[PDB]
Amino acid sequence: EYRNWSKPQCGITGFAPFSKDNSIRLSAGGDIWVTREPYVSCDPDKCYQFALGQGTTLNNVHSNNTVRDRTPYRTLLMNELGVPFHLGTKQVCIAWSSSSCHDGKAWLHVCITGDDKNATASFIYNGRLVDSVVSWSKDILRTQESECVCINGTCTVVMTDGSASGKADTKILFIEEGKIVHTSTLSGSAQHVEECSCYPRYPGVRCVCRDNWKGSNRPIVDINIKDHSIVSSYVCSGLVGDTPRKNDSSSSSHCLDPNNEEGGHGVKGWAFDDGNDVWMGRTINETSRLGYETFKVIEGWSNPKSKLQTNRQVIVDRGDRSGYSGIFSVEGKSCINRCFYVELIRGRKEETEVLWTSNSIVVFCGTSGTYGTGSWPDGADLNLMPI
Amino acid sequence: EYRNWSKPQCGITGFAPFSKDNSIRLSAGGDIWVTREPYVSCDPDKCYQFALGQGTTLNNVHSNNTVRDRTPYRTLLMNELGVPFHLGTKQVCIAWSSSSCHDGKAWLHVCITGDDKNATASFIYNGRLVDSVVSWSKDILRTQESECVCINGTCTVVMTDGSASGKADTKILFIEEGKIVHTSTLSGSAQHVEECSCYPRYPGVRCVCRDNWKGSNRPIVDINIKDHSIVSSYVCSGLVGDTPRKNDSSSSSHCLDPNNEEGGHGVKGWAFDDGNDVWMGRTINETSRLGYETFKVIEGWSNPKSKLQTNRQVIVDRGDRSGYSGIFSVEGKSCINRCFYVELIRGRKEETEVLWTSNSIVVFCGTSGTYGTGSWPDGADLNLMPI
Amino acid sequence: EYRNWSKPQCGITGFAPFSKDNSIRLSAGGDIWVTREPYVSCDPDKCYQFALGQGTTLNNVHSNNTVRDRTPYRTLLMNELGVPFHLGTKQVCIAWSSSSCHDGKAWLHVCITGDDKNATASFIYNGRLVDSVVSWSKDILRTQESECVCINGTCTVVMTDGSASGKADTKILFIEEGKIVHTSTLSGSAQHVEECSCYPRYPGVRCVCRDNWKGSNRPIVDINIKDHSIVSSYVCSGLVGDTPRKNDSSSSSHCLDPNNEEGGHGVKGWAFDDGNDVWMGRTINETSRLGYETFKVIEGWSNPKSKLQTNRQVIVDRGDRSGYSGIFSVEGKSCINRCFYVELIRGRKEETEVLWTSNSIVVFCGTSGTYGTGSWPDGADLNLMPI
Amino acid sequence: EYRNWSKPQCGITGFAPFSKDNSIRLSAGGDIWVTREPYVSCDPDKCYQFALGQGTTLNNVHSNNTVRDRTPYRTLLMNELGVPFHLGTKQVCIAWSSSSCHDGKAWLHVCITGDDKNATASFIYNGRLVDSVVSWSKDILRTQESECVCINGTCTVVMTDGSASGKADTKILFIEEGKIVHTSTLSGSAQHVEECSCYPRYPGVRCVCRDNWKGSNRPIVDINIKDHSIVSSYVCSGLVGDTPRKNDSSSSSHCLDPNNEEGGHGVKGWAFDDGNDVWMGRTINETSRLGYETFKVIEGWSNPKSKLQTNRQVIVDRGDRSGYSGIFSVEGKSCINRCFYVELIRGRKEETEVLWTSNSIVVFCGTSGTYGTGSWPDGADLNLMPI
Ligand SMILES: *[C@@H]1O[C@H](CO)[C@@H](O[C@@H]2O[C@H](CO)[C@@H](O[C@@H]3O[C@H](CO[C@H]4O[C@H](CO)[C@@H](O)[C@H](O[C@H]5O[C@H](CO)[C@@H](O)[C@H](O)[C@@H]5O)[C@@H]4O)[C@@H](O)[C@H](O[C@H]4O[C@H](CO)[C@@H](O)[C@H](O)[C@@H]4O[C@H]4O[C@H](CO)[C@@H](O)[C@H](O)[C@@H]4O)[C@@H]3O)[C@H](O)[C@H]2NC(C)=O)[C@H](O)[C@H]1NC(C)=O
Ligand SMILES: *[C@@H]1O[C@H](CO)[C@@H](O[C@@H]2O[C@H](CO)[C@@H](O[C@@H]3O[C@H](CO[C@H]4O[C@H](CO)[C@@H](O)[C@H](O[C@H]5O[C@H](CO)[C@@H](O)[C@H](O)[C@@H]5O)[C@@H]4O)[C@@H](O)[C@H](O[C@H]4O[C@H](CO)[C@@H](O)[C@H](O)[C@@H]4O[C@H]4O[C@H](CO)[C@@H](O)[C@H](O)[C@@H]4O)[C@@H]3O)[C@H](O)[C@H]2NC(C)=O)[C@H](O)[C@H]1NC(C)=O
Ligand SMILES: *[C@@H]1O[C@H](CO)[C@@H](O[C@@H]2O[C@H](CO)[C@@H](O[C@@H]3O[C@H](CO[C@H]4O[C@H](CO)[C@@H](O)[C@H](O[C@H]5O[C@H](CO)[C@@H](O)[C@H](O)[C@@H]5O)[C@@H]4O)[C@@H](O)[C@H](O[C@H]4O[C@H](CO)[C@@H](O)[C@H](O)[C@@H]4O[C@H]4O[C@H](CO)[C@@H](O)[C@H](O)[C@@H]4O)[C@@H]3O)[C@H](O)[C@H]2NC(C)=O)[C@H](O)[C@H]1NC(C)=O
Ligand SMILES: *[C@@H]1O[C@H](CO)[C@@H](O[C@@H]2O[C@H](CO)[C@@H](O[C@@H]3O[C@H](CO[C@H]4O[C@H](CO)[C@@H](O)[C@H](O[C@H]5O[C@H](CO)[C@@H](O)[C@H](O)[C@@H]5O)[C@@H]4O)[C@@H](O)[C@H](O[C@H]4O[C@H](CO)[C@@H](O)[C@H](O)[C@@H]4O[C@H]4O[C@H](CO)[C@@H](O)[C@H](O)[C@@H]4O)[C@@H]3O)[C@H](O)[C@H]2NC(C)=O)[C@H](O)[C@H]1NC(C)=O
Ligand SMILES: *[C@@H]1O[C@H](CO)[C@@H](O[C@@H]2O[C@H](CO)[C@@H](O)[C@H](O)[C@H]2NC(C)=O)[C@H](O)[C@H]1NC(C)=O
Ligand SMILES: *[C@@H]1O[C@H](CO)[C@@H](O[C@@H]2O[C@H](CO)[C@@H](O)[C@H](O)[C@H]2NC(C)=O)[C@H](O)[C@H]1NC(C)=O
Ligand SMILES: *[C@@H]1O[C@H](CO)[C@@H](O[C@@H]2O[C@H](CO)[C@@H](O)[C@H](O)[C@H]2NC(C)=O)[C@H](O)[C@H]1NC(C)=O
Ligand SMILES: *[C@@H]1O[C@H](CO)[C@@H](O[C@@H]2O[C@H](CO)[C@@H](O)[C@H](O)[C@H]2NC(C)=O)[C@H](O)[C@H]1NC(C)=O
Ligand SMILES: *[C@@H]1O[C@H](CO)[C@@H](O)[C@H](O)[C@H]1NC(C)=O
Ligand SMILES: *[C@@H]1O[C@H](CO)[C@@H](O)[C@H](O)[C@H]1NC(C)=O
Ligand SMILES: *[C@@H]1O[C@H](CO)[C@@H](O)[C@H](O)[C@H]1NC(C)=O
Ligand SMILES: [Ca+2]
Ligand SMILES: [Ca+2]
Ligand SMILES: [Ca+2]
Ligand SMILES: [Ca+2]
Repeated sequence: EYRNWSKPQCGITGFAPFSKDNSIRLSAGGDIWVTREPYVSCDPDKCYQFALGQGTTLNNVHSNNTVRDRTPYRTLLMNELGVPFHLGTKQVCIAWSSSSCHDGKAWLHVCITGDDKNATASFIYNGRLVDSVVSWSKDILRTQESECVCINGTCTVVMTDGSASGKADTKILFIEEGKIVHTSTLSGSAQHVEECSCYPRYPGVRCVCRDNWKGSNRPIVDINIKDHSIVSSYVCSGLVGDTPRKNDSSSSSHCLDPNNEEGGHGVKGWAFDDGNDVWMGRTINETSRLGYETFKVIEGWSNPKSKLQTNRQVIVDRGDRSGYSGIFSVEGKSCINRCFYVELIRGRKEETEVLWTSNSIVVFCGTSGTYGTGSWPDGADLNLMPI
Repeated sequence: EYRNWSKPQCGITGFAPFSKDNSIRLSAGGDIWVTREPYVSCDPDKCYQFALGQGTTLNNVHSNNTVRDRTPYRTLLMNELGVPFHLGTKQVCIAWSSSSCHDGKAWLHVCITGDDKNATASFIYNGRLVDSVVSWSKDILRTQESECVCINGTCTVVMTDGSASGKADTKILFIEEGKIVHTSTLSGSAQHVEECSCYPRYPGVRCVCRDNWKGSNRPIVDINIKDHSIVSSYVCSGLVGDTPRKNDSSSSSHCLDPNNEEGGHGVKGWAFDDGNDVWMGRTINETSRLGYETFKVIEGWSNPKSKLQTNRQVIVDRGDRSGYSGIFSVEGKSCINRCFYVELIRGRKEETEVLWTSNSIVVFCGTSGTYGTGSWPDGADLNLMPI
Repeated sequence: EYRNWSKPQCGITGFAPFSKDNSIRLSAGGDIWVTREPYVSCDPDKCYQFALGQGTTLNNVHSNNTVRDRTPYRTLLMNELGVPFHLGTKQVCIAWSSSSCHDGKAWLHVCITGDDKNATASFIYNGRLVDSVVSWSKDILRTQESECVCINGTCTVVMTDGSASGKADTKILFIEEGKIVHTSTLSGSAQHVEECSCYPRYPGVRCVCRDNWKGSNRPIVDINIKDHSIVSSYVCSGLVGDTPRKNDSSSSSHCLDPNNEEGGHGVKGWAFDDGNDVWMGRTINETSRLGYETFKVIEGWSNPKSKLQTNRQVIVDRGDRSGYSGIFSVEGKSCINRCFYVELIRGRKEETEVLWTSNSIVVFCGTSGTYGTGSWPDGADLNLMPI
Repeated sequence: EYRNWSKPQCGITGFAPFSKDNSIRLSAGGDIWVTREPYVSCDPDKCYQFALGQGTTLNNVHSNNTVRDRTPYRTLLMNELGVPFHLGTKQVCIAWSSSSCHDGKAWLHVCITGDDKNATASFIYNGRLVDSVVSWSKDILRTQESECVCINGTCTVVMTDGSASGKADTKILFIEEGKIVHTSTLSGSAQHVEECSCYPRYPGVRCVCRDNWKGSNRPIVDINIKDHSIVSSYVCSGLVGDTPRKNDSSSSSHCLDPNNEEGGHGVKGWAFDDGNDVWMGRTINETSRLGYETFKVIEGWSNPKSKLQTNRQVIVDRGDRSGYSGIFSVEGKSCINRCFYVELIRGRKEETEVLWTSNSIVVFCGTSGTYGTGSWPDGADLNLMPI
């Protein structure tokens, strides 16, 4: 019954289109939730889309000023992958920061809400609140904003608390059926860890996070489910996946330290290793969240100084808006597949023709077959949309 | 198969956020039922939200004059906890007063509708009408407006018939698979019992009710599911839970009689005992349904005169609107958890910029862990909402 | 697995409120189907509501001229009892005349559509067309517009083909798993048989129909499931149940023939026997479909002269609009319960304030307990409703 | 658990009405997806309707110029047959060309999206992306736009890549649990094959496709599942089924070569054999997609030159708009039934009073019983609908 993820990783030549919600285009006519920070997590049968709602729909007076990150009205929305967030969507918890797990038996939802300086993380398993923890650093308590990983019934979630531009207290929480059985402080050379994209790498869990303080390379967290040991490093690929960053010719990376190159900010992204190579996704624009591309870097997991990429796919065209991206793993007949979602942010603080901020999602899954090219942007025309 | 509730009560240090519907905020764009008197009740798998609809949506001509409590068009709406009352919501019965039960096998709905002087209580178990009873006092027959409790197949419901300002005929009905197998009149020191927040306290059921006549101290009712024996008293804490009430310094309780302190009105509320202590919720405002706080009174269940607060939590900010609150119990892996919901009333008779009266809910569940602070109001701005 | 209906009839002292959809009231804000001729049928777990949609919602340009009975766009809508016919409602077949069956294993739908003089009846069982029959009299082929009855896997449906103002070819069709295994021409003294309300009277099926030709007393069709025998008579009760009819002073019934009293025209209605007594429902208004009452006539199933009324209930107030009414049976724990629905027609012809014709439904179920009084009309204000 | 379709073909005397969508009529009030190229597939329990959405609803600013066939926002929508494509509809994949299969265990969705010259076909089985293939001719890679057929766990899909007017590369793909196990190049005497309407003809699969280059007669692809052999021919029927075509008096067929009679364009249609006879459907207009008729041709499957017709049914009236039509097979108790759908296109490039292009569907199933006449058009009044 419990998921162990003991199958090997599927061979990947690239990624094929999997799902698209068209949320903003459907919002022009119809009642669609205002969302941001989405992710995808699958039970053994089907996949689900999650998002942090803003307590309002897009064609709504309350969609004004929905660029704010933390409000009391934010809830975690949960639909089947493909079903857009309409008025029949279930909100499973109060959360302006979220992470969701299926251990093979039931869903685990990790939900953070409340005051910025005194925040509660609620742990809801099988529809019941099982445990809760208060912010330890008395700062903005935040979690992965993506799917977490359960192996043998033990789910791991990464939680950060403290300064976003300085030393912060990151904890790895071990949850069994909604109950916190252990809490390990982050160890290793990753100095700043935030919004980890975690995937099962049996016998443990590997997380690729964002360094929001001093690195454009992505921190790596390796979690051993049995021993509970934590080790930290950075993605060694010379092509860094964080935005902002330097250009490919000028960007540099380090196997153990942040590269100190346009690292003061960041975006949620993902990466996974295929032997010594790394499969990564990032925004095409080096400074803004415009476009999205995925590629494989040869020896990009074991060698800094490697800027040799291949199998590049354009997910979102460079002229179109992207946002958070994360990984999620789907068990196959014989192997574990790696899939990723891209959040397509539209609205305020970058497009001022509307008063709201919302997102769409495009989902791609790894394939061992062949694929073509294309681009799958949000596609809404905000000049004609209600304000 | 039949829920017994024989597990002990979970150790509670407070309550963690559980659910929020944002009903009024979603009403501004989208078709949402006009509801009042909500409550939460869970089958052994997931929790459900209930409310008494007004036969209309909010952006509707029929949402005017919806402050009225008893209309022929009121129905009991039932969704999964989290799903807002959209047009796909199932109205399970006709009722302007309702109570719902799950005994572990099927749902029991107690639904009261009809003429105020001659009302019918229909008992629907497993989707069928199994029994019905007429008013005995030929006055407004009313029930809990919250979850009832079923132990070993037998569900107990408190029903009141008579004046809200003088002796009323309160009966406890024992229902097995929808059939009324016993009816016992209320006996004990509580003289006005209405809208009882009942919870399982094995081997019995304990209800904390509203005295609309002479009390600010909430009445208590204890049912022996075995001897169909009913005992009545009041809550002993010197910090009373009813609204209106006196200051915290000037208030008193007797917990064998009403305190005769500003007791000429009331609001549905909850309290449960933790040894000699009492966990209780109330409005922060002593005169109006503004704000909501929960706290634990030291020896507040046994010592009239205890006013020692601890573990206070602000659920709704004092400036924000609250309403009915009630308790519901969720079975855990080793203990029984106590959770509560707060109805957030918005609209007429207190906010005259709209013509409708409706509510959202916020749900909190007892936690043995830690939590922070916050406030989770309705959040809808009625100045911009359709009138 | 197959339903036999072998239990006796539950002792009925009257009827208690069961369900109310508030369709027209919710139509003012929200997308609700335009329907007419509804009915209720239940599978061994839930009750479903059916209606003949007009291919449009109420707030729609196509709701104009929805007073037409037979259009190519009419489909049979099927929702759970309580869920209003919103946009997510499933239309199970094309039909402007319908009847639905659950034999304990799967749903049977008898759907009539096509030309008025060459109508086609489709038989859909378990989601599949199993059989089809053409109109045999080349006039409006019609069926019960209510639930049909299956015993031991054999469902029986009453179909009429011919004129509404004279003799018509009424046939009784025996259907097994969607397949017509036998077709019996109507036999007996009933001269015009239409829109039968059938209930299981084990070992057979009893149908109370309307005479649209020469009688205000309701015809009876007795169907033997074992022998496929058909027997026809009239409800003997001197208080006739059809509309139009004579006043209670001048009503007469023959118990074998139509009474020749305002018998032209009619409304779909219901009746069932309780020993020698009859439980029947009818419009309060003798000439119009205004109001609804249910009562019991003492010795009304055997004595053509009995006018002794008792146990009268007002379902819809005298000034409010009723419509079609029909019976459906629910298997209880020890007996078979009889329930009835009343269609609440609103709109064109009678109410010229709107351009559409639609309906709401109110459902009552038999009870052995006590009950009060009340009135549950449609309750929509058509002066403010969109036209 | 795997569907073998081993039962004989049902004796068919004609077709009976099964399902109607009314999508465009419901679009006037209510949020309904803009769709085109629909089809029907059934699992062992019930039937589902599929359509290629345009990423927008009809009463939407993005509904403008929805006449384009390939956009990044097009997705495959999936509801149960009878549920209109409302906002709760699940889009199961990104596709502007699609084909869907149920093999008895799980759904297989074949979805093509991306650039015109480098389109990607994604193979999604049981909710997971299993395989993927790129365009082989670097042109518009397209598939059946109807249900594919699975036998003994092996599903077969016909894929065309290349010129729409000229020789193109057609491949038959054998898919097992989402994985492409074999790929067969089209062989036989058919020169242009597109949008095949395939049905199980045990022990193989037979497809009736459209010749878009040189023929108004329809090509036939016979697929042997046992040994993956492909043979091709045309339909001998002197009454050809493609639109445009010549009139009945001047048409002809060869069933080894295209008839070279107004074969420059085409429409997706269906045919199946009844011994030596053929049941086919086509537009009543020989040059436009107006009306729809079905009939049987005596010796039409084995004799070019036959023009003898029987059992003609008008599905859509001659002056009403039709579109794509395809076949789907339903397993009965003892026989395999052949059913078909007709797409009712409304909107741009033929009706200029609206800016959108969308469709409704009507479904008919084969019957061994009797049936009447009728016409079941889309029925929306576009002069009154929003742009
Ligand atoms: C139909 O779809 C398929 C799949 O989507 C497309 O095929 C894919 O095409 C992409 C290129 O469009 C292949 O990407 C790989 O690109 C590597 C470099 O990427 C470039 O883009 C990034 C953008 O950020 C730039 O930074 C890079 O530029 C910098 O670095 C390069 C280094 O060379 C410098 O040249 C630049 O000046 C910049 O400084 C690039 O612009 C590329 O290196 C990679 O590798 C091929 O070439 C190397 C070296 O020559 C070979 O060693 C290697 O084996 C590859 O060549 C093989 O494969 C190709 C394709 O089969 C054959 O033609 C060769 O003969 C040889 O066998 C590669 O180009 C991606 O790999 C490829 N995917 C697949 C699955 O093949 C099709 O284009 C598309 N067709 C259409 C639209 O018509
Ligand atoms: C981050 O989150 C946590 C969790 O939410 C928060 O910690 C909680 O803080 C509240 C403070 O409200 C603690 O609640 C308890 O409040 C009791 C008094 O309630 C007061 O408010 C109501 C309305 O405002 C008034 O009616 C009462 O006033 C009456 O009585 C006071 C008496 O002082 C009079 O001043 C008034 O005039 C009225 O007559 C109160 O004002 C309070 O009594 C209770 O107990 C603490 O204080 C007493 C008395 O000194 C101590 O005996 C007792 O031990 C408690 O003090 C602490 O003791 C130890 C210290 O190590 C620890 O056990 C705790 O720290 C404990 O607080 C108490 O104040 C609630 O208990 C607490 N929840 C926890 C820790 O679980 C944090 O505030 C929040 N932080 C930030 C940064 O926002
Ligand atoms: C609280 O709710 C309960 C439950 O809903 C209500 O009680 C029910 O009340 C109704 C009406 O009072 C009872 O229905 C029966 O009505 C029969 C006549 O119906 C009348 O309405 C129809 C339509 O308008 C008219 O056509 C009739 O008029 C014609 O007939 C009468 C006589 O038949 C003529 O006088 C007229 O000129 C017309 O020709 C009526 O207006 C009624 O006959 C029936 O019988 C009771 O009364 C007769 C005469 O006394 C007795 O012989 C018979 O045995 C019945 O008496 C019973 O009831 C009393 C108490 O009710 C007991 O003490 C006796 O033991 C005996 O059981 C009856 O009136 C319906 O029966 C009743 N249901 C119950 C009790 O379950 C309450 O009224 C309501 N109270 C409120 C609103 O406060
Ligand atoms: C109630 O519903 C039922 C069922 O839906 C309807 O019955 C069906 O009616 C249709 C139409 O009559 C029957 O279809 C058959 O049509 C054949 C060809 O149809 C014609 O239309 C097409 C297109 O419009 C034309 O192409 C045809 O060819 C003509 O035009 C070309 C031009 O190039 C000329 O060259 C031709 O010469 C034609 O002029 C036709 O106009 C038709 O061939 C077929 O034939 C019957 O009659 C022939 C000759 O008389 C017999 O050989 C053959 O066996 C058929 O006879 C049987 O059926 C009739 C009718 O049932 C019986 O009377 C006979 O006893 C015998 O059983 C035929 O007409 C369709 O078969 C029929 N479906 C049934 C019965 O299941 C009812 O009409 C409808 N009733 C209403 C509206 O009241
Ligand atoms: C990456 O994105 C930024 C836009 O986000 C582009 O820079 C802008 O260029 C336009 C003119 O084309 C100016 O009006 C804006 O002020 C610029 N900056 C911003 C932050 O808006 C930039 O050209 C893009 N290209 C790359 C590859 O850096
Ligand atoms: C709480 O309520 C009591 C009783 O109403 C208040 O006591 C009154 O206080 C005022 C001003 O101090 C005096 O003039 C009155 O004589 C007091 N008695 C009465 C019966 O009114 C007390 O002030 C209130 N305190 C708070 C915390 O608001
Ligand atoms: C409890 O709530 C009432 C409102 O229901 C408060 O009364 C208001 O007080 C404010 C500020 O003093 C005035 O501006 C309003 O006009 C008052 N409203 C009315 C009519 O009462 C009351 O002050 C609150 N009490 C406490 C202790 O906060
Ligand atoms: C069917 O098609 C044929 C051929 O297209 C038509 O025959 C032509 O009719 C026109 C008059 O309209 C003549 O001028 C041509 O010479 C004819 N051509 C042939 C091939 O003879 C025929 O009229 C059409 N018939 C129907 C019933 O539409
Ligand atoms: C109550 O029911 C539970 C079912 O989980 C059972 O384990 C327990 O032993 C029962 N206790 C009593 C008092 O019957
Ligand atoms: C129903 O089935 C039983 C056998 O299961 C049989 O004895 C009985 O006669 C059947 N009833 C009818 C009415 O056909
Ligand atoms: C096809 O499936 C049915 C049901 O499983 C089975 O009875 C039949 O033998 C099968 N035929 C073949 C060819 O396997
Ligand atoms: Ca950074
Ligand atoms: Ca009181
Ligand atoms: Ca009549
Ligand atoms: Ca052609």
